Amino acid sequence: MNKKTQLLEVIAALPEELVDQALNYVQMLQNPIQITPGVCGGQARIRNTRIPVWTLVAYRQQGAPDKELLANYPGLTAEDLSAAWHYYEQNPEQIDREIAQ
Amino acid sequence: MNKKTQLLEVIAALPEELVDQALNYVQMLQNPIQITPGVCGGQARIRNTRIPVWTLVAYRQQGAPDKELLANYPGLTAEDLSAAWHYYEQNPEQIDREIAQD
Repeated sequence: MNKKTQLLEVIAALPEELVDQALNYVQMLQNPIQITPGVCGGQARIRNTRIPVWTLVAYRQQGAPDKELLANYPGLTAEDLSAAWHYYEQNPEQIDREIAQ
Repeated sequence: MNKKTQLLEVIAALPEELVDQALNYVQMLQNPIQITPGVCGGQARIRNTRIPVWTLVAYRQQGAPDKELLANYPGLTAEDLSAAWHYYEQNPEQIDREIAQD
């Protein structure tokens, strides 16, 4: 089956008492950045990848344009990069440390 | 204000690549067999109860037929018992340790 359809069909039959937990989970999945202890050292990363935000920032700082970053990592979107850049803006000390270490 | 319609909105906005993950999560949510640290000391239990799988297996192993379990614990369904027996079949060592004194 088509995946979007498969999920609609499941969600349409879901017990009402599970709606809140399902919503909370999918809302979490909407964030392109993920932090997971014991994955990439617990560092913030692009969701379901082994690409830490700081490595993207480091490659940019060393002169990689966005076209090169996206071309290198083929599941990566513009929104992922934009989210990485926003994460850096909100967490500059942490990321600058990761780059230095 | 309607969390069900909000859930519909968020699933429709989900990238293709995350749909399976969400499917698996929801299957876990609906599974008659639940495992979480804060209920039954992290032992496998029947959804919406504090009845561990191990207690149902112990009763079955002493000869309690399904109909007795269902009469005794009117919250349980046949799907719940069937799922308990499948869980035991898949995790026999774990359950047996829970039955044992310790």
